Amino acid sequence: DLLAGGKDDVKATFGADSFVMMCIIIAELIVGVAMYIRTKNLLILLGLVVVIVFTTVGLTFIK
Amino acid sequence: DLLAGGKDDVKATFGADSFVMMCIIIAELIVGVAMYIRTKNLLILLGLVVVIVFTTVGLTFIK
Amino acid sequence: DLLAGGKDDVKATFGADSFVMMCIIIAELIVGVAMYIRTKNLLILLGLVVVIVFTTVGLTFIK
Amino acid sequence: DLLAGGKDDVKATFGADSFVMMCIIIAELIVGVAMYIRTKNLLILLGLVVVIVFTTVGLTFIK
Amino acid sequence: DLLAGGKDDVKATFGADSFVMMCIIIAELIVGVAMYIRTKNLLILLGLVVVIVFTTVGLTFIK
Amino acid sequence: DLLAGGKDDVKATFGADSFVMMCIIIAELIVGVAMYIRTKNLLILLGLVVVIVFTTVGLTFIK
Amino acid sequence: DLLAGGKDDVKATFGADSFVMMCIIIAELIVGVAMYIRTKNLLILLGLVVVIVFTTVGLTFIK
Amino acid sequence: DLLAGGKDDVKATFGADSFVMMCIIIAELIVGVAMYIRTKNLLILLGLVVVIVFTTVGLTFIK
Amino acid sequence: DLLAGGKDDVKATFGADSFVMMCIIIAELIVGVAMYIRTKNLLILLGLVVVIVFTTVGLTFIK
Amino acid sequence: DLLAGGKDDVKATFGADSFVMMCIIIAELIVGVAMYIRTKNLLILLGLVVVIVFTTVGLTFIK
Amino acid sequence: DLLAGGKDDVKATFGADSFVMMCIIIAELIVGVAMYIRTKNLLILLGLVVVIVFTTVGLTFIK
Amino acid sequence: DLLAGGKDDVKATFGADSFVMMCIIIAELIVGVAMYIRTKNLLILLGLVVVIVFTTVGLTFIK
Amino acid sequence: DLLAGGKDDVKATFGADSFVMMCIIIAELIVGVAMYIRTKNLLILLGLVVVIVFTTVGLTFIK
Amino acid sequence: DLLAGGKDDVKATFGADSFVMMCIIIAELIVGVAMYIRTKNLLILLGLVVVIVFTTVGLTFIK
Amino acid sequence: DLLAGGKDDVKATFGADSFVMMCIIIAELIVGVAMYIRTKNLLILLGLVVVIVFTTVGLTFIK
Amino acid sequence: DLLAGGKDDVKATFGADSFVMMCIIIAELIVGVAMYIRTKNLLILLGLVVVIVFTTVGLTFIK
Amino acid sequence: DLLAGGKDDVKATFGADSFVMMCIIIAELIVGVAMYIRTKNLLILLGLVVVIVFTTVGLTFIK
Amino acid sequence: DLLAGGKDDVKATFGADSFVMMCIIIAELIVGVAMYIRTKNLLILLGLVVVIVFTTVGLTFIK
Amino acid sequence: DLLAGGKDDVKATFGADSFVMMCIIIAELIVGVAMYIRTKNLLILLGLVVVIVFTTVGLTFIK
Ligand SMILES: CCCCCCCCCCCCCCCC(=O)OC[C@H](COP(=O)(O)OC[C@@H](O)CO)OC(=O)CCCCCCCCCCCCCCC
Ligand SMILES: CCCCCCCCCCCCCCCC(=O)OC[C@H](COP(=O)(O)OC[C@@H](O)CO)OC(=O)CCCCCCCCCCCCCCC
Ligand SMILES: CCCCCCCCCCCCCCCC(=O)OC[C@H](COP(=O)(O)OC[C@@H](O)CO)OC(=O)CCCCCCCCCCCCCCC
Ligand SMILES: CCCCCCCCCCCCCCCC(=O)OC[C@H](COP(=O)(O)OC[C@@H](O)CO)OC(=O)CCCCCCCCCCCCCCC
Ligand SMILES: CCCCCCCCCCCCCCCC(=O)OC[C@H](COP(=O)(O)OC[C@@H](O)CO)OC(=O)CCCCCCCCCCCCCCC
Ligand SMILES: CCCCCCCCCCCCCCCC(=O)OC[C@H](COP(=O)(O)OC[C@@H](O)CO)OC(=O)CCCCCCCCCCCCCCC
Ligand SMILES: CCCCCCCCCCCCCCCC(=O)OC[C@H](COP(=O)(O)OC[C@@H](O)CO)OC(=O)CCCCCCCCCCCCCCC
Ligand SMILES: CCCCCCCCCCCCCCCC(=O)OC[C@H](COP(=O)(O)OC[C@@H](O)CO)OC(=O)CCCCCCCCCCCCCCC
Ligand SMILES: CCCCCCCCCCCCCCCC(=O)OC[C@H](COP(=O)(O)OC[C@@H](O)CO)OC(=O)CCCCCCCCCCCCCCC
Ligand SMILES: CCCCCCCCCCCCCCCC(=O)OC[C@H](COP(=O)(O)OC[C@@H](O)CO)OC(=O)CCCCCCCCCCCCCCC
Ligand SMILES: CCCCCCCCCCCCCCCC(=O)OC[C@H](COP(=O)(O)OC[C@@H](O)CO)OC(=O)CCCCCCCCCCCCCCC
Ligand SMILES: CCCCCCCCCCCCCCCC(=O)OC[C@H](COP(=O)(O)OC[C@@H](O)CO)OC(=O)CCCCCCCCCCCCCCC
Ligand SMILES: CCCCCCCCCCCCCCCC(=O)OC[C@H](COP(=O)(O)OC[C@@H](O)CO)OC(=O)CCCCCCCCCCCCCCC
Repeated sequence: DLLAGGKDDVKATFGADSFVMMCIIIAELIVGVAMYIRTKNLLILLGLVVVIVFTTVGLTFIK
Repeated sequence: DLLAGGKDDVKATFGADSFVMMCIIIAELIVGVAMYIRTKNLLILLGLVVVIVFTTVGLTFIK
Repeated sequence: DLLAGGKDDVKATFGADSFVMMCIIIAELIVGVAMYIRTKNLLILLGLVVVIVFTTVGLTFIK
Repeated sequence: DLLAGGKDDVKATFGADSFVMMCIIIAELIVGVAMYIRTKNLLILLGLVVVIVFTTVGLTFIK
Repeated sequence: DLLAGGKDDVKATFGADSFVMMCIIIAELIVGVAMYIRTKNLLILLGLVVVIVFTTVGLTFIK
Repeated sequence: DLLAGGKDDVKATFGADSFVMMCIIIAELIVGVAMYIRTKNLLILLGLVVVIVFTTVGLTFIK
Repeated sequence: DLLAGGKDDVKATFGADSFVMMCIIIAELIVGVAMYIRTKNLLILLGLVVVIVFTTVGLTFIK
Repeated sequence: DLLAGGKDDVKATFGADSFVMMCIIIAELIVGVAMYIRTKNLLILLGLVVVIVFTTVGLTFIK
Repeated sequence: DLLAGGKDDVKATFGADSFVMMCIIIAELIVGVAMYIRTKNLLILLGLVVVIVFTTVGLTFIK
Repeated sequence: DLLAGGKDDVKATFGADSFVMMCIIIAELIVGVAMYIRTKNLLILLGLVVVIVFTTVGLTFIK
Repeated sequence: DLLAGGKDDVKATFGADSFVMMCIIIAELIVGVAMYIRTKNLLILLGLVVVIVFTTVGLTFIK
Repeated sequence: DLLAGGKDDVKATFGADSFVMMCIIIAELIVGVAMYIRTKNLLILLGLVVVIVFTTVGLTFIK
Repeated sequence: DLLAGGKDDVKATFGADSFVMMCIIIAELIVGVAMYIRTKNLLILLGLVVVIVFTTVGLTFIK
Repeated sequence: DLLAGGKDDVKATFGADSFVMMCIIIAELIVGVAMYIRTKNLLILLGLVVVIVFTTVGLTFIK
Repeated sequence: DLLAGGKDDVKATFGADSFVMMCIIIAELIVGVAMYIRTKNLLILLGLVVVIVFTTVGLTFIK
Repeated sequence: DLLAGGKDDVKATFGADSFVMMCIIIAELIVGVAMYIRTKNLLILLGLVVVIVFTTVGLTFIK
Repeated sequence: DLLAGGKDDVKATFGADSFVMMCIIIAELIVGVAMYIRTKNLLILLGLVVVIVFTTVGLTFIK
Repeated sequence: DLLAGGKDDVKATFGADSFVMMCIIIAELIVGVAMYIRTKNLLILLGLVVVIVFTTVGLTFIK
Repeated sequence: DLLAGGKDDVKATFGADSFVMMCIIIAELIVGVAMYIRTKNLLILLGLVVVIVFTTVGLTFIK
């Protein structure tokens, strides 16, 4: 059988609605605008979108 | 014959559905996004994929 | 003649299908991914392959 | 003349095919992989080769 | 039967609400900010989170 | 029951209004401006903000 | 209660009218003109303004 | 004579049709397209060709 | 006269057609392609050639 | 006069054509290529040359 | 007068052309190359020179 | 009651105006300039300030 | 009272007109020009000025 | 009084007419022309002038 | 007095008629024509003149 | 007199017609063409000429 | 008077025409060309000149 | 009065013109050039000058 | 009263002008230069100064 195996709730800690998933997404926003202002090209504002989908489709592979 | 040879269930502890295999994959996600935001190039988001397959095809060599 | 010479089954303990050969290979996997995530270069995932062959071709020299 | 001089079979005990020569070579393998995993440089896997030849060409000097 | 087996209250000493669990968590905070200021990268502020969960899910394995 | 468990006032020593919390925040200011002047990019002045919130929301997890 | 808690006058040492706040502002001026002369663009002369306000509104968060 | 000399099948492990020769060629493809898209010049798509021939004419020097 | 002087066959172990000379050349190939893909400049593929000649003209100095 | 003075043949043991002079030169070759592959700069392949001359002109000072 | 005073030939035993002066110089050579190969910096090959002169100018102080 | 308790004048020996407090502050100056010249960054000249205040506010906790 | 307290003349040794204060200032000059020539930017020639004032206003805090 | 205080002639060693002041000025000339030829802009030939005055007005602060 | 002060002949080595002053002037000629041919504007041929006078009037400041 | 002084033939090893002088010149050729092709400017093909003369006029200073 | 004072001929060993002064100058040549080829800038070929004069004017200070 | 007080000639042994003062200065030269060649920056050749003056002005403090 | 109390002249033996105070200061010089040459940083040459003052101000506390 499995040991240490536990709980999982660790998943709920890092999961969909979380504190860490909430700060990791807000940093993408705030330094996304930063690296935009210093440059002014737009692929970087789109760089926020790839974090939205990545975390979303990423978290479903945890199970 | 073999000694110490045991159980194996140690395999079930580190195996496919596990606690340690669940945290080792979630760290790839969370520091994958990190090293992405500080840079914004995409091979690193793909760095999560190589952990998916590596652990998958790796665990089958244990036997 | 030989003394102490025994059994060998000690070979079966450390041999091909074993408990110690099973844990020594699983550590290569789990710290292989570790040193990968902290860096993200791939020669290290290949570092698992050299343990596969080394133990394999190594054990045949015991005899 | 010689005294205590004996048998030799002591040579057969520590000689080519032996129990002690079998364990002294298997330790080189198992701690060779160890010090490899903790580091990942390859001269150490080659450290097994120098034990192969050393014991081989060493035992022939006993006579 | 068991000897020395006691009390446990030792568990209550090192357990959830404790003095030692209170200082071991506050050191993570104060040297977390330290190693942040000297560097200014953020995975380290997240290093406090992994101590929160580790002690939490760790203490439940004592029993 | 608990032992060593004490006082807490240790919390009041490292808590919200404190001497150590007062110096750890003032160092962020003074080396924040330093690493700004030597570079002149602004995410670093914002590096003071993340220490404000981190200590604030951090101290509430002590209990 | 609080320990070590002291004096504060440490605040008066690093505070509004101070020696260190006087040198940290004068360095912004002298290397501000430097990086201006070697380049001749003006956002950098404005880089002195952001140090004026930052220290000003920063020091009020110490309390 | 030769010692340790073995098998070779190690050659078959890293040889023409292999697992490692299969992944080392597929990485050239996937990061070849990457460094192409970020730039859009074509010598890099040709960079896949030089890996085809190099491994091919390289493996024949092993013997 | 000479002592310990032996055999040589140690030379045949590390000599022209060998196991160790076979692996030391195959590593040049596999990490040669690696450091090529991560960069894509060609002097490194030529780095395999200098190992071919070096071992070749090197082994003849052993005698 | 001299005592213990002997033979010399010890010189023939460590001298020009020897077993130890044969292994000490072959290690320079095999770890020379090693530290080359991990780096790929060439002063190290030249590091074999300085062992050739050093042992050569060194042994003549023994007398 | 002097007693025990002897012979000297002890000087001839440890003197210029000797057995012990011959082995003490040959060890400098063989472990000089050793500590060179493991490192590859050259002050150590020069470490043989300082033994040449030291023994030479040292032995003349015996009288 | 207290024993050994003494005098204090030991405090006057290590106190505000002292010989040891005079040398411990002058070393900060002289190796402060040293580590500055070898580098030329200025947080280190400020390293003298933190010794001024530390000893000052430190000595008042002795009582 | 104070012990060990002495003389001070140690102050006169490291003080304003001294031998050590004379060499510590002359090194700033000679390696100031060095790091200038290898680069040719001028903030470094100004690096001599900050040593002039630092030692000057530093020595007055000794008392 | 002062100790170690000496001579000064150290000043005459590094002073106006000296050997080190003669080589430190001649290097400015020879690498001044170098960095000129590789570029061909003239502020760098003027870089020799700032070494003339700097050493001149610098040496007078030694006293 | 002065130490290390020597000879000067170092001046004669880098002086008016020298080997290094002869090569530093000939490089100005040969890369002067180069950067001319690739462009064909004439201020660059005049760039040789400024090296003639600079070294000439430069060398007289050595004394 | 001189010690260790030897032979010279070390000079003949690194001298005019040599193995090392033959490889050090051939590397200039092969990486000279390399850095030419990746760029296509010609001062670099001339970079081979400066190695011809440098080794030539350099070797004559050995004596 | 002086003791140990000897001979000097140690000076003749390391002096003007010597074996060690002959190898220390030839290394400057061979790694001078090396660091030139890998870069192709010329101040480094001039790096041989500063070893010529340094040893020359250095050896005269031994007396 | 004084005992053991002797001679001094020990001073003449380690003094100005000596054997040990002659070797301690020649090592500065030979490893000065070494650490120069491996790097090629010049403050290190100047490192010989600071040994000249240090021993000179140092020996005068012995009395 | 006092016994054993003597002479003092023991003070004159270890005092200001002495044999032991003369050798203890000369060792600081000779191993000061040693640890300098092996490193080449200058706080260590200053390590001689702290022995000058320490013995000086130390000896006055004997009385
Ligand atoms: C788990 C699945 C992982 C799959 C990840 C796929 C990555 C493959 C890389 C493709 C080529 C790399 C292009 C380099 C990047 C490149 O050349 O552009 C560079 C661009 C940012 O520009 P830079 O500031 O780096 O400056 C470079 C510019 O000069 C070039 O325009 O990258 C971005 O961050 C913009 C993103 C927009 C592009 C959106 C693409 C769609 C992405 C979707 C994948 C979502 C992941 C979900 C997974 C959970
Ligand atoms: C057990 C089997 C082990 C086989 C492992 C194969 C490794 C061979 C190495 C090939 C060349 C190395 C390239 C260096 C890496 C390199 O140059 O890219 C660098 C890139 C990350 O970029 P960095 O942040 O390091 O910055 C470098 C950039 O400037 C270059 O674009 O590496 C990644 O992590 C991205 C991965 C995408 C590439 C996917 C390749 C497909 C992999 C599949 C293997 C799965 C393993 C399964 C095993 C269980
Ligand atoms: C019993 C037989 C023993 C033979 C062992 C052969 C070892 C000879 C060493 C060759 C050169 C050393 C290279 C240094 C290593 C080096 O430079 O790369 C370094 C690399 C890991 O990279 P690091 O994290 O150390 O960082 C260094 C990087 O910056 C360099 O890319 O080493 C690995 O672990 C990757 C392995 C892939 C390479 C595969 C080679 C094929 C191996 C096959 C041998 C199997 C053994 C079977 C025996 C049972
Ligand atoms: C009891 C269960 C134990 C399971 C523990 C799982 C550990 C497996 C290791 C995975 C890969 C290692 C990554 C190296 C670390 C690495 O590469 O990053 C390095 C990073 C800190 O950065 P450094 O200052 O070390 O500098 C390195 C940087 O340059 C790299 O960005 O590590 C941290 O402390 C940040 C943590 C954020 C990452 C969060 C991951 C989620 C963790 C959850 C596990 C909670 C434990 C609960 C147990 C009670
Ligand atoms: C405590 C509160 C902290 C809040 C800090 C806010 C920072 C958020 C960053 C915004 C975008 C980053 C822009 C990058 C910077 C950027 O792209 O410009 C770059 C510019 C200097 O130019 P560089 O020499 O770096 O060269 C880049 C140029 O090519 C671009 O023009 O930055 C400056 O130092 C000029 C400052 C003028 C801009 C004034 C903005 C107003 C600031 C007010 C905040 C005062 C702080 C008070 C706190 C006490
Ligand atoms: C074992 C045999 C080894 C021989 C290897 C030969 C290498 C000699 C180097 C020649 C000059 C170097 C050019 C620098 C490279 C250079 O300047 O181009 C640069 C180019 C990639 O461009 P980058 O992204 O580096 O950007 C630079 C650009 O601005 C220049 O266009 O290199 C490539 O990867 C493209 C390859 C196409 C060129 C194909 C050539 C044919 C190759 C055939 C050899 C096959 C090897 C088989 C061996 C098994
Ligand atoms: C036993 C005999 C030993 C002789 C060895 C000779 C070494 C002398 C060094 C010459 C200058 C050093 C150049 C630095 C290297 C340098 O600057 O290039 C650097 C280059 C690799 O480039 P990296 O990745 O290091 O990046 C640097 C690049 O930006 C420069 O293009 O080195 C290589 O591995 C390519 C090799 C092609 C060059 C082939 C030369 C011919 C070699 C033949 C010798 C065979 C040895 C046989 C002995 C058994
Ligand atoms: C018995 C006589 C002893 C004389 C020995 C002479 C040693 C004097 C040291 C000179 C300067 C030291 C240079 C540091 C070394 C240095 O800076 O290079 C470093 C280089 C290896 O590079 P590393 O891997 O250490 O990395 C450093 C690199 O970044 C620098 O390129 O050293 C080598 O092993 C290459 C050897 C080629 C150089 C050949 C020189 C000719 C030698 C001939 C002497 C033969 C001895 C015969 C005696 C029997
Ligand atoms: C002890 C007193 C110290 C006072 C030092 C004063 C330094 C203050 C810095 C002012 C602005 C910095 C300009 C950056 C430098 C800059 O932007 O120019 C850059 C220029 C060299 O050009 P680069 O090769 O660095 O390339 C940058 C170019 O693209 C810009 O044209 O600097 C020089 O070396 C030329 C010097 C001519 C300028 C002469 C100025 C007068 C100097 C007089 C001071 C004598 C010192 C005597 C003290 C003993
Ligand atoms: C020791 C005394 C040092 C004094 C040095 C004086 C430098 C002051 C700089 C003046 C303005 C800079 C002009 C930038 C340069 C500039 O704008 O022109 C640029 C020009 C070369 O053109 P480029 O290839 O750089 O392309 C830029 C073109 O598009 C502009 O036409 O510079 C040259 O090398 C030509 C020199 C002819 C000009 C001769 C002037 C007379 C010089 C005499 C000084 C002799 C020194 C003797 C000292 C020993
Ligand atoms: C032992 C004697 C040592 C004397 C060495 C003399 C070096 C003095 C440096 C002069 C100015 C430096 C120019 C920087 C170099 C520079 O600006 O050009 C750069 C050029 C190569 O161009 P890069 O690829 O570095 O790119 C820079 C380009 O954009 C500039 O065109 O250098 C070369 O390798 C070409 C060599 C042709 C020039 C030939 C000159 C004649 C040389 C003769 C000396 C022979 C030595 C014999 C000694 C044994
Ligand atoms: C015993 C007397 C000691 C006096 C030594 C004098 C050293 C003073 C340092 C001056 C400024 C330092 C410059 C840094 C060096 C620097 O910035 O250039 C760097 C240059 C080599 O370039 P790197 O490869 O380090 O790369 C840096 C480049 O990007 C800069 O061009 O240094 C050299 O080895 C070239 C030497 C030519 C320069 C010749 C100068 C004349 C020297 C004469 C002294 C002979 C000594 C005889 C004593 C026996
Ligand atoms: C008895 C009197 C003792 C007084 C000693 C004075 C020491 C005070 C230290 C000043 C600042 C330390 C600088 C660190 C050193 C530093 O930052 O430079 C580092 C430099 C060598 O460079 P490294 O190889 O250590 O690499 C570091 C480099 O990256 C920095 O350029 O040190 C040297 O050996 C060069 C010496 C030239 C400088 C000459 C200064 C004048 C000295 C005169 C004193 C003579 C002593 C006579 C006494 C008998």
